[PDB]
Amino acid sequence: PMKLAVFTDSSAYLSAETLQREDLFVLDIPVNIDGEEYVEGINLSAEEFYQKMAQASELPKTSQPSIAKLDEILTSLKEQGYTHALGLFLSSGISGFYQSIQYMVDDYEGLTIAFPDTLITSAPLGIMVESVFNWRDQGDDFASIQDKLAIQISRTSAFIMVDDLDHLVKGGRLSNGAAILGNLLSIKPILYFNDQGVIEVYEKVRTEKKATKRLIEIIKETTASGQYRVIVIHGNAPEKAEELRQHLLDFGLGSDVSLATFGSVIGTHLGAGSIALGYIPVI
Ligand SMILES: CCCCCCCCCCCCCCCC(=O)O
Repeated sequence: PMKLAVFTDSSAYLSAETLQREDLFVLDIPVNIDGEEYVEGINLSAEEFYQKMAQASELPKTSQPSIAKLDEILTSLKEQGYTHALGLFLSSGISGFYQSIQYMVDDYEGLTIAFPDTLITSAPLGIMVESVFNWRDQGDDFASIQDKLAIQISRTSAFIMVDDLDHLVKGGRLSNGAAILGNLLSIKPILYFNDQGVIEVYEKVRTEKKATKRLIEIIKETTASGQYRVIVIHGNAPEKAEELRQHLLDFGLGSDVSLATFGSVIGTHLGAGSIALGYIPVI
Protein backbone atom coordinates (compact mmCIF):
# COMPACT_ATOMS: atom_id res chain seq x y z
CA PRO A 1 0.00 0.00 0.00
CA MET A 2 2.43 2.67 -1.22
CA LYS A 3 1.10 6.24 -1.10
CA LEU A 4 3.60 8.21 -3.18
CA ALA A 5 4.35 11.95 -3.31
CA VAL A 6 6.49 13.39 -6.12
CA PHE A 7 8.54 16.59 -5.80
CA THR A 8 10.19 18.67 -8.50
CA ASP A 9 11.12 22.31 -9.01
CA SER A 10 9.96 25.03 -11.38
CA SER A 11 12.89 24.47 -13.73
CA ALA A 12 10.95 21.43 -14.96
CA TYR A 13 8.67 22.00 -17.94
CA LEU A 14 5.42 20.32 -16.89
CA SER A 15 2.48 19.15 -18.99
CA ALA A 16 -1.12 20.08 -18.21
CA GLU A 17 -1.82 16.52 -17.06
CA THR A 18 1.13 16.54 -14.67
CA LEU A 19 0.30 19.97 -13.23
CA GLN A 20 -3.09 18.67 -12.10
CA ARG A 21 -1.72 15.61 -10.28
CA GLU A 22 -2.88 15.65 -6.67
CA ASP A 23 0.37 14.12 -5.37
CA LEU A 24 2.77 16.57 -7.08
CA PHE A 25 4.65 19.29 -5.18
CA VAL A 26 6.64 21.91 -7.11
CA LEU A 27 9.29 24.08 -5.43
CA ASP A 28 9.54 27.59 -6.84
CA ILE A 29 12.84 29.06 -8.06
CA PRO A 30 13.00 32.85 -7.58
CA VAL A 31 14.59 35.23 -10.06
CA ASN A 32 16.14 38.51 -8.90
CA ILE A 33 16.29 41.34 -11.44
CA ASP A 34 18.10 44.52 -10.32
CA GLY A 35 17.22 43.79 -6.70
CA GLU A 36 13.53 42.93 -7.19
CA GLU A 37 12.51 39.32 -6.52
CA TYR A 38 10.12 37.60 -8.92
CA VAL A 39 8.56 34.14 -9.00
CA GLU A 40 7.13 33.10 -12.36
CA GLY A 41 3.43 32.35 -12.01
CA ILE A 42 3.05 34.54 -8.91
CA ASN A 43 4.18 37.98 -10.06
CA LEU A 44 5.97 37.34 -13.38
CA SER A 45 5.16 35.79 -16.75
CA ALA A 46 7.68 34.38 -19.22
CA GLU A 47 6.88 37.08 -21.77
CA GLU A 48 7.37 39.78 -19.12
CA PHE A 49 10.63 38.14 -18.04
CA TYR A 50 12.34 38.49 -21.41
CA GLN A 51 11.33 42.16 -21.58
CA LYS A 52 12.62 42.79 -18.05
CA MET A 53 15.89 40.97 -18.74
CA ALA A 54 16.50 42.98 -21.91
CA GLN A 55 15.91 46.20 -19.94
CA ALA A 56 17.81 45.25 -16.78
CA SER A 57 21.09 46.92 -15.84
CA GLU A 58 22.61 43.60 -14.69
CA LEU A 59 21.92 39.97 -15.55
CA PRO A 60 19.14 38.32 -13.52
CA LYS A 61 20.17 35.88 -10.79
CA THR A 62 18.36 32.66 -9.84
CA SER A 63 18.36 31.22 -6.32
CA GLN A 64 18.08 27.59 -5.28
CA PRO A 65 14.64 26.22 -4.37
CA SER A 66 13.90 26.48 -0.66
CA ILE A 67 15.10 23.62 1.55
CA ALA A 68 12.93 25.09 4.33
CA LYS A 69 9.85 24.78 2.11
CA LEU A 70 10.75 21.20 1.19
CA ASP A 71 11.06 20.38 4.89
CA GLU A 72 7.68 22.03 5.57
CA ILE A 73 6.00 19.75 3.01
CA LEU A 74 7.84 16.55 4.00
CA THR A 75 6.97 17.11 7.68
CA SER A 76 3.26 17.08 6.79
CA LEU A 77 3.39 14.16 4.33
CA LYS A 78 2.98 11.35 6.89
CA GLU A 79 -0.06 13.14 8.35
CA GLN A 80 -1.44 13.45 4.80
CA GLY A 81 -1.28 9.65 4.45
CA TYR A 82 1.93 9.28 2.41
CA THR A 83 4.46 6.47 2.75
CA HIS A 84 6.97 7.30 -0.02
CA ALA A 85 8.42 10.42 -1.61
CA LEU A 86 10.44 10.79 -4.80
CA GLY A 87 12.28 14.03 -5.52
CA LEU A 88 13.19 14.82 -9.14
CA PHE A 89 15.13 18.08 -9.05
CA LEU A 90 17.31 19.93 -11.52
CA SER A 91 20.79 18.52 -12.24
CA SER A 92 23.42 18.63 -9.50
CA GLY A 93 25.59 20.01 -12.32
CA ILE A 94 23.60 23.25 -12.64
CA SER A 95 22.55 23.92 -9.02
CA GLY A 96 23.79 23.14 -5.54
CA PHE A 97 20.26 22.20 -4.46
CA TYR A 98 20.61 18.45 -5.07
CA GLN A 99 23.67 18.04 -2.87
CA SER A 100 22.30 20.29 -0.11
CA ILE A 101 19.20 18.11 0.47
CA GLN A 102 20.81 14.65 0.60
CA TYR A 103 20.65 14.59 4.42
CA MET A 104 16.84 14.50 4.28
CA VAL A 105 16.40 10.94 3.06
CA ASP A 106 16.51 9.48 6.60
CA ASP A 107 15.11 12.48 8.52
CA TYR A 108 11.35 11.75 8.41
CA GLU A 109 9.92 8.83 10.39
CA GLY A 110 7.53 6.64 8.43
CA LEU A 111 8.60 8.09 5.06
CA THR A 112 10.75 6.31 2.49
CA ILE A 113 12.49 9.03 0.47
CA ALA A 114 14.68 8.88 -2.63
CA PHE A 115 16.38 11.79 -4.46
CA PRO A 116 17.87 10.46 -7.71
CA ASP A 117 20.18 12.85 -9.54
CA THR A 118 18.25 13.52 -12.75
CA LEU A 119 21.23 15.21 -14.49
CA ILE A 120 18.76 17.34 -16.48
CA THR A 121 16.08 20.07 -16.29
CA SER A 122 13.32 21.59 -18.49
CA ALA A 123 11.12 19.27 -20.60
CA PRO A 124 13.03 15.97 -20.06
CA LEU A 125 12.79 16.59 -16.32
CA GLY A 126 9.04 17.20 -16.62
CA ILE A 127 8.72 13.98 -18.65
CA MET A 128 10.48 12.09 -15.84
CA VAL A 129 7.87 13.44 -13.44
CA GLU A 130 4.99 12.48 -15.73
CA SER A 131 6.53 9.03 -16.26
CA VAL A 132 6.68 8.37 -12.51
CA PHE A 133 2.93 8.98 -12.22
CA ASN A 134 2.18 6.85 -15.28
CA TRP A 135 4.26 3.95 -13.93
CA ARG A 136 2.50 4.26 -10.57
CA ASP A 137 -0.86 4.19 -12.36
CA GLN A 138 0.34 1.07 -14.22
CA GLY A 139 0.96 -0.64 -10.87
CA ASP A 140 4.76 -0.43 -10.57
CA ASP A 141 6.20 -0.66 -7.07
CA PHE A 142 8.66 1.89 -5.67
CA ALA A 143 11.78 -0.10 -6.55
CA SER A 144 10.53 -0.59 -10.12
CA ILE A 145 9.84 3.14 -10.56
CA GLN A 146 13.35 3.89 -9.29
CA ASP A 147 14.83 1.44 -11.80
CA LYS A 148 12.85 2.87 -14.72
CA LEU A 149 13.91 6.38 -13.73
CA ALA A 150 17.54 5.22 -13.70
CA ILE A 151 17.12 3.91 -17.26
CA GLN A 152 15.65 7.23 -18.39
CA ILE A 153 18.37 9.24 -16.63
CA SER A 154 21.12 7.15 -18.25
CA ARG A 155 19.85 7.82 -21.80
CA THR A 156 18.64 11.43 -21.48
CA SER A 157 20.52 14.58 -22.51
CA ALA A 158 20.13 17.78 -24.52
CA PHE A 159 22.02 19.78 -27.14
CA ILE A 160 21.89 23.56 -26.89
CA MET A 161 22.61 26.67 -29.02
CA VAL A 162 22.53 30.24 -27.66
CA ASP A 163 22.69 33.72 -29.13
CA ASP A 164 24.78 35.25 -26.31
CA LEU A 165 27.20 33.11 -24.28
CA ASP A 166 27.36 35.85 -21.62
CA HIS A 167 24.43 34.37 -19.69
CA LEU A 168 26.01 30.91 -19.58
CA VAL A 169 29.47 32.20 -18.69
CA LYS A 170 28.58 34.97 -16.23
CA GLY A 171 25.84 32.82 -14.69
CA GLY A 172 28.51 30.18 -14.08
CA ARG A 173 26.89 27.07 -15.58
CA LEU A 174 29.06 26.54 -18.69
CA SER A 175 32.01 24.34 -17.71
CA ASN A 176 35.24 26.36 -17.94
CA GLY A 177 33.17 29.16 -19.46
CA ALA A 178 35.29 32.14 -18.41
CA ALA A 179 38.51 30.41 -19.49
CA ILE A 180 37.25 29.38 -22.95
CA LEU A 181 34.90 32.23 -23.89
CA GLY A 182 37.49 34.03 -26.02
CA ASN A 183 37.67 31.14 -28.50
CA LEU A 184 33.88 30.71 -28.78
CA LEU A 185 33.00 34.21 -30.01
CA SER A 186 33.77 33.55 -33.69
CA ILE A 187 31.78 30.29 -33.97
CA LYS A 188 28.44 28.74 -32.97
CA PRO A 189 29.18 26.16 -30.26
CA ILE A 190 26.76 23.31 -29.59
CA LEU A 191 26.57 22.68 -25.84
CA TYR A 192 25.30 19.55 -24.14
CA PHE A 193 24.64 17.92 -20.77
CA ASN A 194 27.52 15.52 -20.16
CA ASP A 195 27.29 12.29 -18.15
CA GLN A 196 27.71 14.26 -14.90
CA GLY A 197 24.78 16.56 -15.71
CA VAL A 198 27.13 19.49 -16.41
CA ILE A 199 26.78 21.84 -19.38
CA GLU A 200 29.87 21.68 -21.58
CA VAL A 201 30.88 22.41 -25.17
CA TYR A 202 30.01 19.43 -27.34
CA GLU A 203 31.19 20.68 -30.73
CA LYS A 204 32.41 23.94 -32.26
CA VAL A 205 30.63 24.77 -35.54
CA ARG A 206 31.58 27.68 -37.78
CA THR A 207 28.07 28.80 -38.84
CA GLU A 208 24.59 28.73 -37.33
CA LYS A 209 23.26 26.98 -40.44
CA LYS A 210 25.83 24.18 -40.17
CA ALA A 211 25.20 23.96 -36.43
CA THR A 212 21.48 23.48 -37.09
CA LYS A 213 22.23 20.60 -39.46
CA ARG A 214 24.54 19.08 -36.84
CA LEU A 215 21.80 19.23 -34.19
CA ILE A 216 19.56 17.12 -36.43
CA GLU A 217 22.33 14.63 -37.23
CA ILE A 218 23.19 14.28 -33.54
CA ILE A 219 19.58 13.64 -32.50
CA LYS A 220 19.18 11.11 -35.32
CA GLU A 221 22.11 9.05 -34.02
CA THR A 222 21.38 9.28 -30.29
CA THR A 223 17.74 8.14 -30.67
CA ALA A 224 18.23 5.55 -33.42
CA SER A 225 18.37 2.51 -31.11
CA GLY A 226 15.02 2.85 -29.33
CA GLN A 227 11.85 4.79 -28.53
CA TYR A 228 12.63 8.40 -27.59
CA ARG A 229 10.73 11.62 -27.06
CA VAL A 230 12.46 14.60 -28.68
CA ILE A 231 11.54 18.11 -27.53
CA VAL A 232 12.37 21.34 -29.35
CA ILE A 233 12.76 23.96 -26.60
CA HIS A 234 13.25 27.67 -27.21
CA GLY A 235 13.74 30.90 -25.30
CA ASN A 236 12.18 33.69 -27.37
CA ALA A 237 13.00 31.93 -30.64
CA PRO A 238 9.68 30.50 -31.89
CA GLU A 239 10.52 30.71 -35.63
CA LYS A 240 13.74 28.70 -35.25
CA ALA A 241 11.90 26.20 -33.04
CA GLU A 242 9.19 25.64 -35.64
CA GLU A 243 11.81 25.17 -38.36
CA LEU A 244 13.67 22.59 -36.24
CA ARG A 245 10.44 20.77 -35.35
CA GLN A 246 9.47 20.56 -39.02
CA HIS A 247 12.92 19.20 -39.90
CA LEU A 248 12.56 16.37 -37.36
CA LEU A 249 9.15 15.54 -38.82
CA ASP A 250 10.39 15.60 -42.42
CA PHE A 251 12.96 12.91 -41.55
CA GLY A 252 10.86 10.87 -39.10
CA LEU A 253 13.25 11.33 -36.18
CA GLY A 254 12.16 10.33 -32.68
CA SER A 255 8.98 8.50 -31.71
CA ASP A 256 7.45 11.70 -30.31
CA VAL A 257 8.23 15.31 -31.32
CA SER A 258 6.94 18.21 -29.22
CA LEU A 259 7.60 21.87 -28.41
CA ALA A 260 8.43 23.59 -25.12
CA THR A 261 9.81 26.92 -23.91
CA PHE A 262 12.39 28.37 -21.52
CA GLY A 263 11.03 30.80 -18.93
CA SER A 264 12.62 32.99 -16.26
CA VAL A 265 14.59 30.23 -14.55
CA ILE A 266 16.46 28.84 -17.55
CA GLY A 267 16.24 31.99 -19.69
CA THR A 268 18.30 33.75 -17.03
CA HIS A 269 21.15 31.35 -17.83
CA LEU A 270 20.74 30.84 -21.59
CA GLY A 271 19.55 34.30 -22.63
CA ALA A 272 17.05 35.18 -25.32
CA GLY A 273 17.37 33.49 -28.69
CA SER A 274 18.22 30.08 -27.23
CA ILE A 275 17.29 26.69 -28.67
CA ALA A 276 17.76 23.11 -27.50
CA LEU A 277 16.88 19.56 -28.53
CA GLY A 278 16.22 17.41 -25.48
CA TYR A 279 15.63 13.67 -25.64
CA ILE A 280 14.53 10.97 -23.20
CA PRO A 281 13.37 7.32 -23.57
CA VAL A 282 9.62 6.72 -23.53
CA ILE A 283 9.62 3.61 -21.28
C1 LIG B 1 16.63 19.90 -21.76
C2 LIG B 1 17.70 20.87 -21.24
C3 LIG B 1 17.62 22.21 -21.99
C4 LIG B 1 18.75 23.20 -21.64
C5 LIG B 1 18.80 23.56 -20.15
C6 LIG B 1 19.72 24.76 -19.84
C7 LIG B 1 19.90 25.03 -18.33
C8 LIG B 1 20.82 26.23 -18.02
C9 LIG B 1 21.15 26.38 -16.53
C10 LIG B 1 19.94 26.68 -15.64
C11 LIG B 1 20.32 26.85 -14.15
C12 LIG B 1 19.13 27.25 -13.22
C13 LIG B 1 19.47 27.19 -11.72
C14 LIG B 1 18.28 27.52 -10.77
C15 LIG B 1 18.57 27.27 -9.28
C16 LIG B 1 19.92 27.94 -8.76
O1 LIG B 1 20.10 29.15 -9.00
O2 LIG B 1 20.70 27.20 -8.15
